[PDB]
Amino acid sequence: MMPTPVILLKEGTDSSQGIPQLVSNISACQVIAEAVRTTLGPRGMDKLIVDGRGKATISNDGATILKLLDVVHPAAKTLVDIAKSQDAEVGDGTTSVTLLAAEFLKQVKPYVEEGLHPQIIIRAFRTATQLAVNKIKEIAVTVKKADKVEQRKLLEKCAMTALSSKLISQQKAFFAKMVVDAVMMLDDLLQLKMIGIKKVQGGALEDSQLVAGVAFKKTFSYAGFEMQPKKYHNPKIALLNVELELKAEKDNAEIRVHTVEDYQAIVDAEWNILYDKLEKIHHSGAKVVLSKLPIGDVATQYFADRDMFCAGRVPEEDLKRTMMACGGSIQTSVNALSADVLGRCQVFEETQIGGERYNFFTGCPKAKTCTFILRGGAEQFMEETERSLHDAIMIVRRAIKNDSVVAGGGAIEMELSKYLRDYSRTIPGKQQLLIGAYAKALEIIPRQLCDNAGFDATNILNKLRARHAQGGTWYGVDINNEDIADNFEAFVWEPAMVRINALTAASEAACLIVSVDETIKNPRS
Amino acid sequence: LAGEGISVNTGPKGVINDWRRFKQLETEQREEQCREMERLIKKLSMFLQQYRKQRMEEMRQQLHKGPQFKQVFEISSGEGFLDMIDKEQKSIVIMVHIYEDGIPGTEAMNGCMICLAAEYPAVKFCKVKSSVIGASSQFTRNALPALLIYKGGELIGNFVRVTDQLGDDFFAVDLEAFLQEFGLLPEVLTSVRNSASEDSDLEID
Amino acid sequence: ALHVPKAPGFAQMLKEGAKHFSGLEEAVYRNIQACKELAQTTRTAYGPNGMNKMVINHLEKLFVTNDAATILRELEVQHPAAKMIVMASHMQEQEVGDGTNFVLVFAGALLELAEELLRIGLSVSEVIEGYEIACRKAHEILPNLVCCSAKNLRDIDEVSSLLRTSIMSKQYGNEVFLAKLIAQACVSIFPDSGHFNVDNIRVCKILGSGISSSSVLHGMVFKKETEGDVTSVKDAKIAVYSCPFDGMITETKGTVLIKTAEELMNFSKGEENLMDAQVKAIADTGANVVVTGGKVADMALHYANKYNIMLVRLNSKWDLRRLCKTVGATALPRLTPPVLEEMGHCDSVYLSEVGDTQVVVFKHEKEDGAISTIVLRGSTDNLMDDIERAVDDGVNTFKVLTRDKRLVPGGGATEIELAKQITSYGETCPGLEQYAIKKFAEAFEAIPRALAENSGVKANEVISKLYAVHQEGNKNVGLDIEAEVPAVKDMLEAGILDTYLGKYWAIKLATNAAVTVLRVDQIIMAKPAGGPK
Amino acid sequence: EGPLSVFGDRSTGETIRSQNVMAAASIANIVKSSLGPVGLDKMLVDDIGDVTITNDGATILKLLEVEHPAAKVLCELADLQDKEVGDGTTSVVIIAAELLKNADELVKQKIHPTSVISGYRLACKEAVRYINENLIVNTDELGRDCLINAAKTSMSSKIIGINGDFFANMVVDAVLAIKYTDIRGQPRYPVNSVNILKAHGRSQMESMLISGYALNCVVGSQGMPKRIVNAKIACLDFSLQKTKMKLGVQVVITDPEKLDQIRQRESDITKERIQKILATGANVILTTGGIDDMCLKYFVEAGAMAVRRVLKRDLKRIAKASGATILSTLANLEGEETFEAAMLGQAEEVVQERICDDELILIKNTKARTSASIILRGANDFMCDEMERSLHDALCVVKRVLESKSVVPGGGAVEAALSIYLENYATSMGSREQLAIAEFARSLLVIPNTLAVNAAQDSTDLVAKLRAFHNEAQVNPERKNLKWIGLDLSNGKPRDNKQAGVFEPTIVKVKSLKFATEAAITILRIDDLIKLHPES
Amino acid sequence: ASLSLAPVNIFKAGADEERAETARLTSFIGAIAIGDLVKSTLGPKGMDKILLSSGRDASLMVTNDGATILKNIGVD
Ligand SMILES: Nc1ncnc2c1ncn2[C@@H]1O[C@H](COP(=O)(O)OP(=O)(O)O)[C@@H](O)[C@H]1O
Ligand SMILES: Nc1ncnc2c1ncn2[C@@H]1O[C@H](COP(=O)(O)OP(=O)(O)O)[C@@H](O)[C@H]1O
Ligand SMILES: Nc1ncnc2c1ncn2[C@@H]1O[C@H](COP(=O)(O)OP(=O)(O)O)[C@@H](O)[C@H]1O
Ligand SMILES: [Mg+2]
Ligand SMILES: [Mg+2]
Ligand SMILES: [Mg+2]
Repeated sequence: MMPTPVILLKEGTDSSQGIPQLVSNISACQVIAEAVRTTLGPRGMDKLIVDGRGKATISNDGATILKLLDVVHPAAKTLVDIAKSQDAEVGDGTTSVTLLAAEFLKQVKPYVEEGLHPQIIIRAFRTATQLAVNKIKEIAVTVKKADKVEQRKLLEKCAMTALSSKLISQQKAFFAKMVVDAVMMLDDLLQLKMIGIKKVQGGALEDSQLVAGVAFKKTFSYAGFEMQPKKYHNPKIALLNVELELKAEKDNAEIRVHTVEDYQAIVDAEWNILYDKLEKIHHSGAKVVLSKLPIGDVATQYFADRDMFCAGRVPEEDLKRTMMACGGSIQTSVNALSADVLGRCQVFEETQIGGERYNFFTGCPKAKTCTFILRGGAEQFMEETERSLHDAIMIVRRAIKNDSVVAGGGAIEMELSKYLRDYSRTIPGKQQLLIGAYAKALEIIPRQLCDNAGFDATNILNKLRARHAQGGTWYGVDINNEDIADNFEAFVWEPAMVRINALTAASEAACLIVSVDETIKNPRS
Repeated sequence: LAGEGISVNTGPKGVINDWRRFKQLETEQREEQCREMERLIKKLSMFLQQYRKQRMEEMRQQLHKGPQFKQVFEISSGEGFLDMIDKEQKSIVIMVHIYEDGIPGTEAMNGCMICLAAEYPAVKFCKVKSSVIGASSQFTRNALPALLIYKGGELIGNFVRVTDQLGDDFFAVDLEAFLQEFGLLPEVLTSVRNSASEDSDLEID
Repeated sequence: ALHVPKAPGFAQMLKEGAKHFSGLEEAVYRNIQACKELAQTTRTAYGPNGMNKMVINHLEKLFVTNDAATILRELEVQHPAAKMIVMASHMQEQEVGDGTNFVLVFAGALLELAEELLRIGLSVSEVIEGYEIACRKAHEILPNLVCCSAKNLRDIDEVSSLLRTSIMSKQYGNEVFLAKLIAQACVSIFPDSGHFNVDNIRVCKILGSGISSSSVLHGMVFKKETEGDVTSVKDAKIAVYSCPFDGMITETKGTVLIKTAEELMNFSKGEENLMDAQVKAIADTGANVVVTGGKVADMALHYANKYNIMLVRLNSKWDLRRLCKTVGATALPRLTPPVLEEMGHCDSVYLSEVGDTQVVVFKHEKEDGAISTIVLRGSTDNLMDDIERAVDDGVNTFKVLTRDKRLVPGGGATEIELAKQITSYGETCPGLEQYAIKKFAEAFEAIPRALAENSGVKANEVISKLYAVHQEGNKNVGLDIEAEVPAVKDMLEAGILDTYLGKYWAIKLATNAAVTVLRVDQIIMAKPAGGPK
Repeated sequence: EGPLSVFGDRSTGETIRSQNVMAAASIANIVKSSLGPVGLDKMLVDDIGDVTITNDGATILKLLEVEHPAAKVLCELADLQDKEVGDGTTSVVIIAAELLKNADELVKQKIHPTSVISGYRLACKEAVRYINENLIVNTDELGRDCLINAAKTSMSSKIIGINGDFFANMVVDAVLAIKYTDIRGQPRYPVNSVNILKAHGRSQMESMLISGYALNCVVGSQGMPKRIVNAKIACLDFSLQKTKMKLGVQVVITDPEKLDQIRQRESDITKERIQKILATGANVILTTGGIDDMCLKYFVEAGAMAVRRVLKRDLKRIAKASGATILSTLANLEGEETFEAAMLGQAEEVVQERICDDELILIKNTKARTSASIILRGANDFMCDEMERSLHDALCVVKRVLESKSVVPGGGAVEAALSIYLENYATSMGSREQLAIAEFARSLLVIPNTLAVNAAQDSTDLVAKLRAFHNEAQVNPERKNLKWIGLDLSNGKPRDNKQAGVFEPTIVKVKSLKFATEAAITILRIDDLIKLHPES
Repeated sequence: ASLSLAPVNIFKAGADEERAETARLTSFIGAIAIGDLVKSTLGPKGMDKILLSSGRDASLMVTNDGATILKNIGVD
């Protein structure tokens, strides 16, 4: 570097070019993969991350762990991005995508180090990924009978498989059944916001319940609330968006009077406006009144005197959930409270749950929603339970969309690796090495399962390879029995789109990282 | 190792003379630190536009006063700064200028202050050195232009590093307009003087 | 006798931080070296085998790409000569849309050879004159090198084949799919009227499914949600309002004056009834979708839900105008019901969910309209940004083809033919300008040389083969990428073609930038001081 | 820190293994660019302006500052290879680093390090046996051409590679000159007896091979002659000065008349010694000690050349070559003090020659033994130092070839043949030792890969072609002549290296393999590091 | 094991902890100190105390009441 009197770029600009920076990128990707390596499979563990402010998060989800890692390496951020992409599109396999991308890069690192042109590697990756995706679509098992109960078993098995890596895996059947019921409750769009998830401190996991309706915490009861009855056997619910209290008519409203009679008339007029709104609500026939805006103490006492129920400041999501469960309409005005705009539920009750008061709307027969109430001994316990349930819910939604499954536990990738090796044995040889490297890299997941479980990875991998060579598509790792087994007959089922998206994202990340030859870091402003 | 309830008892009242002697100097320092942080760390550690009226403003500023140009007052010590900031009526605005000789852009703003003081008798333009105030090295190295404002003992302006928004060869009208953008500047020639008991006059009575 | 004082005169009067470079070797050679360095930095991203560069700006934003203009934009250059060359490249991008790397490489080669000529004994004036004469000769020669023309722009296959080359340098592995996508999007736009608007093509980046899932939509996609509870319409009758969906208010000051109890008791009821009447009047025109540019009042949303009206709230005015263009509605300034002509009609409006993003889709079943949207899927934000940049390059290529249909052979064939013809011309002309003309011709070799270097083969063998073939008579022959040894093939048969207008503008801009750099003799640099932006 | 309570860091498990592998890979990558004829030299700035330009791996690793213990292990391995063989330093460093990297790759797959170590030992033993049994070439079939080709092969990758046609001839002649026989009839070649002198000036083609010895010294006095046509050399290990009585002897004068006599004797003793030395006809006097001015005057008057402050090794070599006897003192077995003419070395000529503004002594054509010296000319001092290092490498290679008459084809042929043979052989040893030996065989392929990479050529295709050729050689009995197929970096095609005259001593490959295997075993055995804090 | 005498530290900066003997010692010393301070002002012949405030106002208080003595002291 000869010092020019005036330099081209700013002082402090950094530039790494050539093979060394590509090898550095591969090593950084390996480092990122190692940070989520042990959170895979039924024997996977959890990672605890403490941020700067002292709050700690405990998670088995790969996407969450990668998000909480403030990764600044430009090539390493690609793995985080593909994990986020897998979480967004599918919801499960966020660890598999990172492991697969890092393994692709690790396998092709020796060829990069010896001067192979990266375009050849990129083309080989594209061809191998296309072949693998087509093979997955070809060999995926689907049941085209449209049977309800068969679909129930399919969804339950998929949810159980998705749940058998978390802290709640010991209660996988209970939560899998709850998730399947919750997802089937949704009508056609399967909105996540139609599945409420409430966490109440204290209580075992087995005490968690799914309510066929809506439940939410008590919202700042005013004076006279304790006089209101807390159970109704056929209530009509008035879903309202109205502020029921004494207040100024409007912000820019002024009153000008010059007589004491007019003063008294104005005061009585304000009181009459409030009482007219309350009387309209009462004569609508409703027994339970929910409002988005605050409900004042005067309205609370008015409803108590009529043996009614009131709840102000109910959150927007809770009102929407109540509208879908009971079947009303959020009314911004009370002038037309007809019968068809009032929600109806079989039973409404307020009960103590773990040191908190919750309002329960149960018995709705045509509800299009539900609510999860999760119990546990710690806040992060509940957060990780919610994350696991979200993974299961996403899997069940995808299985509703498309009922095509492949056996998990590495069986699908063992079959894919065998097929790719067989294909690579029939090409001139420059691409043969790279496709063979792809096939070998496809073996990372079963090896990682065996390593996490503490087996001998080499022996299990040899057994699986020989078994797949002599026949048997769905033979994978059996964690409990220390050996291999038919994962399809073991009901280790995952949707095909999970692995399809995993392979596509890993290949895209590997091709993008390989294609970079130079990185430039401008000085921070 | 006992007697945690020490109860010093008679000790203090026989030594509070020296304790208060130390505390007087401690408080004299403490007011100095309290007053010297109000600009530090917070922002220290970090064709009508042609304005044809500014030219005639400059020419009329050139003919400001006859007697003398006068020089901006220089603070010699921190105690002097303290007792001229604390003194004086709170109804008048006092602005203080910090500089170190050698950096560019100091003489220009000093001349701007001189011109404004000439054309604003109410203002009490004053300047201080960065070394006499004993500020942080970051202030001495990257915050040379500092125009502190004291209106009633509190800031209504904390302009630091005004070089970017003023340039390096700005004139009096530029600084005047920039300060008037935020409303900092409040809105005849006798022979020499007129001022000369209270008994005025009477007639016969 | 231990110091050298500053020479009396300008040296002493120069400011403290200022810098003054004067003379040939102190200014011209240093500018040439700086431009050489810039061209060298950007060179390795030229051609289909170009390698992406991860560029991080001063805001920690990550740009990975091989687009030369983007790399130059995110590289905060400091040298004034390189700054002027970057301005030339940006002007080339603005005028055409592709060819920035060609501009940079040609300018760098021209300045290199200009330095060589200045060293062997030529002067700046004669070098500049020779460069200008050679540029005129090249601009005269270029129209004769045109091989074929577009000859059809409404055919999907023809435009896809034409646009394949432009989006083949970027995203080399998978260019046919993107070619078909951009071809469909552009053919939907570009009506019987000859004018084509690049802005009419919209790109939506949705994460999750890899670019093989990308598709084109004849309409508009907004990453928003619906205010109301209606989430699907089958025969939409959009009425677009540029005013917030609320009762309009005075503009000086609105004060509600109450003097009797009856007015206080009736004010809210009257306002509610008025707004209900307004919404009912809007709905009576058959409208079932209402798009507003402002806020939505709670009572307004209530009465819209009561009458089953879909609500979409677009914050930006550009989105509102684009929706008006693509649906055919008129942005009403008041809340009055829309007349029949101002009513907008879209064949289907619904709320969907792509990946995990909620979107509102204005979908036409016809293969026409005023705006077409390309929905981009992917697994990384940077990857989708690169696909978007390739989309803009393809759209700009389509625009150029609409402006000028002539095409020239790519793959270094045109540059080699130009170099050969200009070298032949320079032999005839006597005088000192022949050296500059020959150097200008030789500077065209930097394009096939860069292509061969990026492809991984020896550039000298490729250039020798190209000269041999062009001496034979075949003027449509360039280097073959799909080869492990230096080889050449016909470019017209392979369809590797690039726009004549783009090459013409790139040559003109590169020559102008090189000449302008050469003209400067003295440099007076001010103190950098501050001014971050 | 925790319950262990030690004042320092601690790394356990895969962390320390990866750290050691990273350090070894860093050491390898430092020198990977200076391997093969297409390699390039390096510049080492000594942080104080001193510049060294070199291609030798041992010199590079010696001059660098190294902190990690594994990197120090590889540097010491390079130094050991340089001391014990003299060639293949870069090769042994690269091979050891690659072996360690592949062994760690195996270990990370839950293969126990003991299995990998046993497999490495078996692979090294089998590789040595295969090399000694199949890949060796007897040099008796080639004569002097084999020596010339081995020297030329050592010349490549060095600053004197292109001039190998002439430098190899010089090296072979110099090594053959210093050949001497000893007990048990083994002809041993004492390299480092060839004095190499550096003096910048004319081109490399003006380098002189002296048929004698070359001193870096001048005559003591300007009045002395600077050329003797018949040299009678006397070698002295003592100094010729005014004699000073020892510490235990003190001069006490009580009668003043004795003082002048004592003072006269104090120098007459040395005068008598010099007269005794010169009376035997000695023409050239070399001494390790200083010479006083009066003694220089005696030698000037006698018309004899006297050289002072001669280095001990140079004096020993001159005495050995010319037949002189080193005399630390003049004292016979009869208690007297005499110098015999029978202990005078004889040379045909001693000349004070001038080389680039500097002057030096040339002792030409010593009798009763032949000795050789080399004077190197270059553009400047840096180039001359590089010439000296490359020349020493070539001399060591020629010595190894002459002592052990077996050579092996160069250009990565040995590595590819070993890789093929060991990959085939690993199928019949153990279960995980199979993997260890296979990884050893794959690691051996790092040499031709680096050679091809240094030439900016297709390493993959070239290595694949080499492997195909060697597999065909090993599988087809009638194609055993393909074992010599190596790499031709000029054209990037496989080439018969035995025909091309690309040779290396077999000891180079054998010692490189053994040393690299042992270093990899040493590093691989570690799984925990405790780094105690310094006492400050 | 104990919180304080454990290889792993479980407290913030400045948080302390006293086990059985140390906590008992601290409590007993504090109580005995208070009792010894308040006494000697007990009974007909008890004496008074001077409560010299260390604040800016420097309040002076001469008292015999035990509660006033105990409330007007800095107790840790
Ligand atoms: N019961 C099981 N037996 C064997 N393998 C399993 C079992 N359940 C899940 N797996 C495998 O573990 C892998 C990781 O799944 P998991 O850790 O739940 O989520 P992620 O895929 O996001 O890491 C999956 O690829 C699946 O094939
Ligand atoms: N398949 C191909 N084979 C050979 N050359 C090609 C091929 N595709 C494109 N090119 C050449 O690459 C050049 C485009 O370079 P590019 O990276 O697009 O620079 P820019 O973006 O500045 O236009 C064209 O001049 C064309 O001749
Ligand atoms: N003329 C040649 N042709 C092909 N290969 C050669 C030639 N000369 C040397 N080599 C090979 O190059 C390799 C590198 O040698 P070099 O690095 O110079 O020796 P050292 O390792 O002692 O520094 C040697 O192993 C040798 O086999
Ligand atoms: Mg999972
Ligand atoms: Mg382009
Ligand atoms: Mg060597």
